[PDB]
Amino acid sequence: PEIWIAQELRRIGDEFNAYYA
Amino acid sequence: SQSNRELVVDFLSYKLSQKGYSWSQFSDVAVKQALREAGDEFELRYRRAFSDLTSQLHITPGTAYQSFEQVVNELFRDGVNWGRIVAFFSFGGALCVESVDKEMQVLVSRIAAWMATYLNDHLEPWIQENGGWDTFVELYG
Repeated sequence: PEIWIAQELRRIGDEFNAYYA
Repeated sequence: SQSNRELVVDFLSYKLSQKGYSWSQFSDVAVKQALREAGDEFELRYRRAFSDLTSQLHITPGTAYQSFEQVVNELFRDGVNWGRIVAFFSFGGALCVESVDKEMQVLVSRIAAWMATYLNDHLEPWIQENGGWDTFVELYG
């Protein structure tokens, strides 16, 4: 599930980033 | 400026305490606050969408390192940004607390070192190019 986990982390990470950009 | 080792220990110590654990049990080892708060917010956003990280992971002592590196490599495959660095800390935190839950406490100090080294070798150049951790503090507040 490593790739699945990383993809979810990345999606929320980018969401987080866009909010505080 | 900021010791990445120090940051990792601070973050992991916090996330372990949220699960009732003391860092000292497993290890003899403004930026910190921003990262702690950002970690909490990240994890709130994550569980609004997906399952808690601690529920998603499949850890064994023999595969923990390989698991850690595969996740982190995919997280940063097509670039770095502050949100992804926060994700990185949150993932390490989840991996530590799950390690303890699953009676593999030996991994806590190892994960902290894997994190520190990945920061120092693979994220630090980007952090420097983006103004350092002070930039993160100013962006997050």
